[PDB]
Amino acid sequence: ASRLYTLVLVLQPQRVLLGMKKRGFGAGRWNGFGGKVQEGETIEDGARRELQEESGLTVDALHKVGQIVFEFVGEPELMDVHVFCTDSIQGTPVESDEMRPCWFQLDQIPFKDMWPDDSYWFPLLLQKKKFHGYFKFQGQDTILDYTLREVDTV
Ligand SMILES: CSc1nc2ncnc(N)c2[nH]1
Repeated sequence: ASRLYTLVLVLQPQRVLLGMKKRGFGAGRWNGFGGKVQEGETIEDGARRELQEESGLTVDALHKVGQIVFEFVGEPELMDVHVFCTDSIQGTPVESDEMRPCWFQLDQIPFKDMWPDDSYWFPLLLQKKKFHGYFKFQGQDTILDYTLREVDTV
């Protein structure tokens, strides 16, 4: 009972693109781009598709940087999230129905208005380390348990 999702971070040398989620799950937080993988597409295709849909951007290349499993108390399906990052964007980001994009300098990442797991694994992403994580949440605000480690192969 796991379900595949994607998370894409646009990471340039001095800044990162995040999206203010307007509707639904994680609304009011600055999020990476992504969502559910569909039937008939690879995990990487799903990542490119969601990034395009949410921000208008396409990219030259995506790099797999991590995998995180989320469990929510009361929810039968685990979320199995494949995390990608990219520097090679094509186009300029624009607002979608779902998300309002905005750049943040790496020393002004708005951690207090992000999912609380981001405080744990973002540093690993910023150091170009590959990682495996697990987070158990109670609702959207409380982490009950977690594990996190560096890997060679994502
Ligand atoms: C579902 S738990 C979760 N953590 C996240 N961090 C950053 N961006 C997201 N969309 C995230 N979702």
